[PDB]
This record gives sequence, C-alpha cells and structure tokens, in this order.
Amino acid sequence: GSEFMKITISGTGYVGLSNGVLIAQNHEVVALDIVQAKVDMLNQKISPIVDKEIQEYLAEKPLNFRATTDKHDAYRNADYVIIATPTDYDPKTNYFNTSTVEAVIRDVTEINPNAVMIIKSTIPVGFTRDIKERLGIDNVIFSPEFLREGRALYDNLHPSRIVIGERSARAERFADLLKEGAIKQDIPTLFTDSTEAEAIKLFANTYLALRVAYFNELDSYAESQGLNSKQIIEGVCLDPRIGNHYNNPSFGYGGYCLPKDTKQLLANYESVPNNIIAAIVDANRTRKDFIADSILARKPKVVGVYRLSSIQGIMKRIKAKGIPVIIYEPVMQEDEFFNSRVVRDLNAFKQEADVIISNRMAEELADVADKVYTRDLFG
Amino acid sequence: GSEFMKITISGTGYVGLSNGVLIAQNHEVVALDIVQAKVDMLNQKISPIVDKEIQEYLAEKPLNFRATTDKHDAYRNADYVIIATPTDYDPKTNYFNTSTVEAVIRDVTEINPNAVMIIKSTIPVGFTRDIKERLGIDNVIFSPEFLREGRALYDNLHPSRIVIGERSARAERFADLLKEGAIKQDIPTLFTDSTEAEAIKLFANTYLALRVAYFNELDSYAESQGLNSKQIIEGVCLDPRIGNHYNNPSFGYGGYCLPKDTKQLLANYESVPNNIIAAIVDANRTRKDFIADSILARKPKVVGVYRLSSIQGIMKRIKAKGIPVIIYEPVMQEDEFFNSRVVRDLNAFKQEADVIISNRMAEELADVADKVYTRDLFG
Repeated sequence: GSEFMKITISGTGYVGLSNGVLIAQNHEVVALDIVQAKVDMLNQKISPIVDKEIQEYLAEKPLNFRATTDKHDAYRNADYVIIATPTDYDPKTNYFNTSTVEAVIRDVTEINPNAVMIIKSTIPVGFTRDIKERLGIDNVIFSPEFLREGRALYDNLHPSRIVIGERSARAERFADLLKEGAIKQDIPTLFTDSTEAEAIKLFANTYLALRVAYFNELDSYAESQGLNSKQIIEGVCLDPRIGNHYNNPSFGYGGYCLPKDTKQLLANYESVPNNIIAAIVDANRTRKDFIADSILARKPKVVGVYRLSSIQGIMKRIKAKGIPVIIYEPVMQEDEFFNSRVVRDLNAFKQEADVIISNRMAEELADVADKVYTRDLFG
Repeated sequence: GSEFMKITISGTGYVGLSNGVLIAQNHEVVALDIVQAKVDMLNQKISPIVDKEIQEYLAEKPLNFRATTDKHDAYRNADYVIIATPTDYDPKTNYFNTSTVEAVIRDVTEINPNAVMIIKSTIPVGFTRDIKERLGIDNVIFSPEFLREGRALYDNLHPSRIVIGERSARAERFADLLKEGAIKQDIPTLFTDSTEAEAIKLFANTYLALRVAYFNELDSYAESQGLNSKQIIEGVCLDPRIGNHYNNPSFGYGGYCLPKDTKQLLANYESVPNNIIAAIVDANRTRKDFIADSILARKPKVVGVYRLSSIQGIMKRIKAKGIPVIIYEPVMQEDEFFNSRVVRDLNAFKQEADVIISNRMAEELADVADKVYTRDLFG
C-alpha cells in the first residue's frame, strides 16, 4: 500500500528538497542532511535554498516532512531513499566525482538493505549497472531530474516527463508517487533500462548546445555576408519541424551544464566514429574566435562588458592582445572578475569603452548603440 | 484593385501549377508552358502531374484558369508573373543552373516590363539582387516555396508560412493573394530583404539534415554500446524544446533535397569559420561507413536490400568488397539498379540473402528477422 510508505531524501539541495516537498504532500518524508544547521531550519519550516515554491510549501502546507542528521532515524523503514547528493564532472581530466552517492549507497545498504534507492544526482553513463555489480546489490535505480535551479519544485509539479531507469513494478510504483503530487495531469512517463536512462540528459543537453551552435554559425555567416540574421532565423523557425525558440544568437552556448555535458558526451564517444558530437565542442571555440575577431577589428583600446558565461571566453581573447576590459555588473559584489575592473558608475563605463559588448541589448545603451556589439535578437 | 488582377505562371510543374490553381480561385490566371501537349490537357482541365488536389480542383471547381504556349498572350497585362521553371544545383561542380529563370526574366522584361515577377524556382543565394543589378531592372522578387511534391496544392492551401523577399506594398499585396486562396487562416507571413529570403530554405533544410545526423550518431553509439536506442531517443524527445519527430534512425539522411542543400550551404560557407556546417556533410559519410561496417562484420556472401536513397551509399560500400547485392522492390520496373539484380520472388530473396537490410521493418520479414538489419524505430 503506497498510501502508507516512507520516503527518505539523502541530500537537501534543490533536487532532493524539490522531490521531498512534492512527495511529503501525500506521504511520510524524512530528509537527511549532514549539516545540523540546515536540518534545524527545515524542521522550523524554513527553506535553506532560494526557491519560491519550496519556501511557500514548507511554510504554508501541511507536509508530513521532517529532517534529521541522524542516518539510522532517516533510513530505517524507508520504502524508497532518493539520493540527491552533490556530484561533479571535470572535463579536463574526464573525472566524474560520485563519492557522495557511493557513500550514501554504502550507508543505506548497511542500515536498510530492503529500501529501494532512486538516484537523482547526476552520474556517469553506466554508473548504476556498475555499482550494482560491484557491491553485489540490486536495489538501486537511476531517474534523471529535469529541474531548473530556482524553479525546482515548480518543475516537479509541472514536469516535462518522468523517466525511471528500471522496467518493473517497483519503478512504476515510484513514478506513481511523483505523479500523485504533481499539479500537471497526464505526465508522459517512460520506463527504460539503466544505462539508457543515464544517457538521456547528456544527449538532450548536447542537442540543445547543437541547436544554439547551429544558429550561431548561421549568425556568423549573416554578419560576414552583411545580412539581417533575424530575417533569416525567423523565416527558418516558422518551419514547425524546427520551431522558434532556442535560436537566439549569442557569443557561444554557456551556463553551468552545456559546456560540460557536450564534452562529457564527446568523451563517451571515444571509440564511436562521429563528426557532429566532436563538432559541437569545436563550434563553440570557433564562434568565440569569430566574435572576438569582430570586436578586435574595431581596434578598441578598452572593451567594456555590459552585464555578466561565454562572454568570459571573449574577455580572455581580448585580454590576450593586452587590451583591458572593464565590467559593468551591479549583481557582482566583487572588486574584480578574472582580474578585470568592475565599474559601478554606468556613465564612465560608456565613456571609456571603445566597444561595449553584451549578450543582450538594453535601453540605457541606446545613446551609444553605435559602439555596442551584441548578436542578441530575442532576449 | 487586387480583385481585378491577372497573374501569369511561367512553368507548370508542381510549384507553378499549385500556385496557379490556388490563385485562380479568385483571380484571372494564365499558365505559360513550352510544351503544347501540356497546355492542351490543362485547357481540357486535365492535370499533367500526379497530385490529387490539383486534379480535383482543375476538374471540379470553376477556376478562372487557362494555359497557353503563347508568350505574348500569357504575359501581357499581367500584374504578377510567378516564375517556377526548372533549376538544378550540382554539388560536384558547385554549379547552379538558373538558365530557365533568366530566359523568363528576359521575356517578361521585353513583353511586359511593368509586371512584377515572383520567383518560386529554387535559385542560389544572392541570385535576385544580382540579376536585378545585371539587367538594370527592379521588378523581381524571390519567395521560397515549402511544398511537397504530391501534396503541392494541399501545402499552398495549408502553408506553414509565407515568406516574400521584399519589404514593400507590392510584396504585401502578393502575400494577400496567397492567403485569400488558402483554407488555413492566420498564416504566419514574413517580409524580408532579398538575399535573406533566398537563404531560408538552405538553412532550414540543413537544420533538418543536422537533426537526422545527430539522432543517427546517437544510434551509432547505442549500437556500439549495446543499448536500446529507442529508450534513449524517446526519453530525449519528451523534452519539449527538442520534440518528437524527425528523430528516426536511418542509414543516413537522403532524398532529393537534403544531400544537395547541405553541400550547397557548405559551399556558401567558403570563407566563414564553421564546424557544424562542414560536420553535417561529413557525418553522413561516417554514418554510412558505420552501417556498412556493421553489415560486413556479419560476413555475408550476398546482401539483400528490401525496398528502395542513403541505402544506395550502403550498396556501394558493400559491392566494393566484391559482395553482390540483390534487391526486392516491386515499384521498380527496371531489370537492374546500379548494376544489382532485382528479384521479383520474395521467398528466394530471403533464402539467398545472408543479411537483409532495409530502412523500415516489415511484417513479411518477421520469419527472417534474425538476419534483418534496420535501424528504423518509428516508421
């Protein structure tokens, strides 16, 4: 009887907490965290992370939810344990650090070997099949998370889809828990085998990077041929097989996931003949070179950056010519960024900057649009 | 008064005829063709091409439509002349043959210099701006056609969008004629400058080839890693920013347009730094090598092809090893195809073929599925 289940969350970042609040609406949830201070705020119904819906739900809804720093208390009697501890992939060494996930698997296997673990942390392709065989256990299943930090609970209440990397009754029972707490009805739900589930996000994220890189190359062509990029892009994207989003020219795809995931996938293609996977990584370098070359042809003595991640690679190329960069970014409280000077006064910024670069056009820049370079079209 | 206009169509293939029938529903249309026999069937309301809606409209609706082999009769007093004569791009020489279009432009400029010409034939990027300057004329505008042969009138009655490569009142007046005859309401309509309009289809078609090549590389990876490709693809495509069509693995993108358009665009990128555009062309060669290598590892003495265009590149690679290929394709009335033997008997085909390859799985192949190799998932 799923109605009487206990679900434990191990890791209280946005993924763990989102899943915990979602499920606690209808079931008993216990969140384990190593930091006593976070357990205290949670038990006082205060969210330790910035997320509107999570704070609203914890303070205003009757959730059968509590936290603890105690492992035995957290895991015992758990039907499912959702693992959402920190992990990190480093492209330079091709090293994926999964130590927090393996430590949790260790603890649960010792404390409650009957619990079914659902890993939501990001792990390498093949991780789950491998750890099951290494430890001689079977109670571990991977399920990707498609949440955006800052709208994590919102995304679990309105998910694109639910994917559980096991084809069985207990996987179907866990998918039911996720849909029961959701606001969206009829959520597409897919059951796959293990390694296939772990590859979905890399292929999905790499496709998005590909799309951005493609529209960026279309933009490189338009600039070099003196054409209106927006006219071409809008005409192309009115084809419904292509669609009209994720098509805004930029200085390169960036953010915390695409650069790393594209490289992670390329590393997984080590012995698979391919041209597109490798080109998606190379394309971003080529685009930043093009953007930097276009700015440098203007012969600036100083380049100003209006607001602050691909623009960092543009800064790097400019500073390699001995050209200083000044930055205007109020959100930044630092004195410098990658050694370059943050300027608080906006009117001095416009005066000194021979070329102002930005991933978005802006109202205040109108007066100096003649020296503003942005390829943004739809921001 | 658009209500009293005359529109002439020069070229009666599916694009010319589709536009002519569409417009003749509300206006006077005259179709010029050089072949007297086609003018006769048209005047007898018989369609010279295979297209259900065109034949239905010509035989059953009261269209103010007639044909003629006479140029003076066709062009005089025309407000617009739609040019839809044959053109062809050859990737090997990078030669785009636009002679039929230039001959029409010549004739109209002589016979009725006030007519506004709308080119619907496919032409090279920059063609219209160039011909206007070369001839010292201004009455030529390009508008892409997004029609599928066989559903050409259907596609003009339900278009994805309308793009006219001129931003002016007379371009808006011509777009109105296309929407007036359409069944679909609210058709997205975009007015661009000339060269931008001519680039839309190359970029759109190349994006589709890119998408097919990407899912094909995902499939290469799945096969080589022993994974279920459908599980990964369905999980990826449930992301609404990616969507779920144009994602069926194959032996390579093919057809009459993608192979040529990808190469045509790559040629246009001669002096523009890029990695994706070039990789889209290379990716197809790499995919066919992978597919052929997978078939050859099975050590077939004879490879059978079940139904018949990327599979042609697979045939080529197989025959290069001295391995004969036999083909089962009823639609083909030829004795051979690229020198290989067409077999009419289906049961002999299954007996001789050590490996049966096909871009689609089939009912009759169930009994020999153990030796059938197709990467199709959604056909």
